[PDB]
Amino acid sequence: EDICFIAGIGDTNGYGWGIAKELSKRNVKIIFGIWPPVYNIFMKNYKNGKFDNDMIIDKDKKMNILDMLPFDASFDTANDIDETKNNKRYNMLQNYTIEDVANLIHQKYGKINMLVHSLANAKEVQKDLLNTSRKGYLDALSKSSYSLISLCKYFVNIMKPQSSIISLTYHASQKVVPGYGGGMSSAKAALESDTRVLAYHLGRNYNIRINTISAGPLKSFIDYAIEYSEKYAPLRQKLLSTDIGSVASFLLSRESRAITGQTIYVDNGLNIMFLPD
Amino acid sequence: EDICFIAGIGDTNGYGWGIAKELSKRNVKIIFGIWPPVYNIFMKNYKNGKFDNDMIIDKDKKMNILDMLPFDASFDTANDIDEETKNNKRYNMLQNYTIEDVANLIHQKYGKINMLVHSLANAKEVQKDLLNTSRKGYLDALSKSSYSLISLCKYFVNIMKPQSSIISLTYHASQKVVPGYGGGMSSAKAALESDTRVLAYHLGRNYNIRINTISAGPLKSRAATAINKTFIDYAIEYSEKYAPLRQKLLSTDIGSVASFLLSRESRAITGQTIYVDNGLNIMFLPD
Ligand SMILES: NC(=O)c1ccc[n+]([C@@H]2O[C@H](COP(=O)([O-])OP(=O)(O)OC[C@H]3O[C@@H](n4cnc5c(N)ncnc54)[C@H](O)[C@@H]3O)[C@@H](O)[C@H]2O)c1
Ligand SMILES: NC(=O)c1ccc[n+]([C@@H]2O[C@H](COP(=O)([O-])OP(=O)(O)OC[C@H]3O[C@@H](n4cnc5c(N)ncnc54)[C@H](O)[C@@H]3O)[C@@H](O)[C@H]2O)c1
Ligand SMILES: O=c1oc2cc(O)ccc2cc1Oc1ccc(Cl)cc1O
Ligand SMILES: O=c1oc2cc(O)ccc2cc1Oc1ccc(Cl)cc1O
Repeated sequence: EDICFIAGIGDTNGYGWGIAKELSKRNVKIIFGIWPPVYNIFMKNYKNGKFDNDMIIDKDKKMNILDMLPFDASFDTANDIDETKNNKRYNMLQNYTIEDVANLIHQKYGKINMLVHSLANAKEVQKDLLNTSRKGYLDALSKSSYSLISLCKYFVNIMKPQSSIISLTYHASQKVVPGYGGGMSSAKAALESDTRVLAYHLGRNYNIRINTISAGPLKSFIDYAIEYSEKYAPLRQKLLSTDIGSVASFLLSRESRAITGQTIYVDNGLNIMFLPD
Repeated sequence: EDICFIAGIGDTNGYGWGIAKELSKRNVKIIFGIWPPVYNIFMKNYKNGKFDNDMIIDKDKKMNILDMLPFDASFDTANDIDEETKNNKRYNMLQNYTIEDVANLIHQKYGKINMLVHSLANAKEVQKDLLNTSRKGYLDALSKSSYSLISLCKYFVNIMKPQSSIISLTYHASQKVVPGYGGGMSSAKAALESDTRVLAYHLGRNYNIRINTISAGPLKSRAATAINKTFIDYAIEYSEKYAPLRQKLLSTDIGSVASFLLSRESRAITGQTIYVDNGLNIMFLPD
């Protein structure tokens, strides 16, 4: 049976949740990686039932969450944590680096076969690119782009061949979105290019596929993008996290065995438009 | 329960058959639109059980085919059919094979459908390089391989439900140079990819219908064999050697992607060119 690790979830309002919901329809067991400083809050809400309605799949089943672990996309191995290890919101948690999480999952449940990268972080997102600092820019690339490579590097060892990996990206990488600042656009451009390069390496070496989903806006600026999307997209339906979810589910399955290295647009077709009318 | 019209089947060796086969797996009802030059041959083969192995899905399941209809994408309506064709040895016994007539016929027999597959192409002069292609040959390719999609849409949107879905097939020669892909096929695929976007806007806004195109890798179909002056064997060997995924590309690999795009699982994807080619398109330098 199938296990998917979803790295980067903090609530039920984002892409990771909708991806988890849809995979659950196929009886995929889900492991969530949750950013350590929001990990306890998430567990609290979880235990207090807050996510119960959100976990309902259909008349018969709820989401099968196999586990929830603290996961920090900033840290490749235990050797990379600087005071931080003993910071307020870190010191009651352990084994949350990328390598530690891979070891932990493998120790508890063996090999997995689906991997979802769903994280993005830029401390200076509100600053436009031209006014972004080196530190802010590199922090964005580290958390939002390198973390994909590191994820792949450490998880391939614990995946079955014919496994499949996806990440999330955004069209600001390819066309100008004023407001998507702080190097997030740069991060997405690097993420999309790396998906190809990773596709070559993982494909030839391991028979593992990797693709990325370029999603439309979901409020998880965003008010403008959502308004503009809903007014001008070819399809005028509301974009749902589960719309991204079902596409992810397909890319993560053997149904898409011949697709790799692609950026797939799931955005009601908004990306095809030039001139709004 | 879903009905799909697949335009462009001649045998079991192409993408149309693989798409049919994968749609059947999902209990979609499939109607074949078959070019009249090959229609009788196909039916005879079918009726003599020659396709029986080919219809085997798995150890317990076989394809089920709702209907098989003569179909020629050159002709929009009956008034477009030239006398010579109308009286030709392979067409003269056939009827309701224009784009408009086949749409009417399907509607009359089965009601509204919800899935449409364009899986055809033609170019008289494919063996010539573009620079040496005649005006007539170039326009033949565009008419048959590209405009046909537009017209299929115009007539079928009236026999389709909202939230229905349309796909066609294209090839990466539209975007990057593949020298042997001549006669304006490259041009035709470029137009088809652009038209897919323009059509997605119109169909999405006015009808809530989606359209996408699948850019497939090489497959040794009858029509791919037509290309050599061999072209497809080179294409296939090259793909199997240099693609990220080094496995044989099957028609059913395209078929399960088509099935996904045609289903409501892809409701937020439209206007897109989706590559199903083991990743070959992402390569610059073949190691
Ligand atoms: N929401 C949109 O409008 C939009 C559009 C296109 C693409 N995307 C992409 O979708 C993905 C998910 O975003 P979302 O909108 O679902 O938000 P989300 O909250 O559901 O998920 C993103 C998660 O990343 C987590 N995170 C941040 N730093 C981390 C770290 N270093 N280690 C581990 N986790 C960390 C955050 O806690 C956050 O929960 C992102 O990659 C984003 O770029 C979003
Ligand atoms: N085989 C490949 O390597 C390749 C690669 C990428 C894309 N494609 C595309 O896939 C689609 C199917 O091609 P294939 O390779 O499966 O070849 P094919 O022989 O299976 O399909 C061509 C079919 O279209 C039919 N046809 C041709 N002209 C027609 C017309 N005037 N009206 C009605 N039917 C007509 C032919 O009878 C034939 O059955 C085409 O659009 C092609 O360009 C093929
Ligand atoms: O999850 C996010 O987390 C973030 C964290 C940050 O600090 C800055 C931006 C993001 C963006 C994030 O997602 C986005 C939301 C909306 C759009 Cl249109 C695109 C996105 O990439
Ligand atoms: O369907 C076709 O129909 C044709 C009809 C013609 O008259 C000439 C070429 C084709 C090619 C056709 O399909 C292809 C086959 C192989 C590749 Cl790599 C690309 C293709 O588009």
